Amino acid sequence: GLFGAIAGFIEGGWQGMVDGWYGYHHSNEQGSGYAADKESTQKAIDGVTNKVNSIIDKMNTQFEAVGREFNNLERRIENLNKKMEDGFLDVWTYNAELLVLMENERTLDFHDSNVKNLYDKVRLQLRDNAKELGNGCFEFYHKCDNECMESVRNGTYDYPQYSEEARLKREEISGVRSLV
Amino acid sequence: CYPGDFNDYEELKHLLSRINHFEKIQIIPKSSWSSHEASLGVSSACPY
Repeated sequence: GLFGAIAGFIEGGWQGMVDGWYGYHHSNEQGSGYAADKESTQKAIDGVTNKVNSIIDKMNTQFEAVGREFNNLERRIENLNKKMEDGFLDVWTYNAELLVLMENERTLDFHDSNVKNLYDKVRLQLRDNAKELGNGCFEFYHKCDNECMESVRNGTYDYPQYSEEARLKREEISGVRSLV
Repeated sequence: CYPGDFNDYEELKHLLSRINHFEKIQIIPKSSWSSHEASLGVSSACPY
């Protein structure tokens, strides 16, 4: 939908990422593997949990109807009573539906940016050092092991440590050597 | 059981909604209706 990610360029979610809502998958000399981003799932849960309790709180003053008894020749205020309570019970039933319909749209879109903002986070760290492969995934120039994955995972990668390594690879898969 | 009508019944039931406990008390002792007769005040429509 709105933000571009879920059901977007990242075609399909993974069943293998069991521990959390968004996360990482890597592939290197040592292993392959999935790893949920807890930090940012835990932040998304905070926000959904708050949404759920938001509603609950908002409908404790909602219209309570205790009944009234009515006569044979009071028929037309008996009705007035019935028109009212049926009235309010329609107005609050509408409200409770529409709010859900509205919050559900907002919630599914909340995940949609959650994912994308993660990706763009990874992207802004790894710059020239990696290829944007265009399907949710990056391949590095410099070859990056497990300890170095973590840094990307926990957002403290170091560009100017693998620079040469990487830009020796850029330098060459640019066919620039091929003139000597 | 005896046929009749309870005047302003529903308005009573309204008050009755807002009550939690009654304490029945005696105000006009049946015994003390000396001139007239109370004991002879029954009906087949309200049997026991």
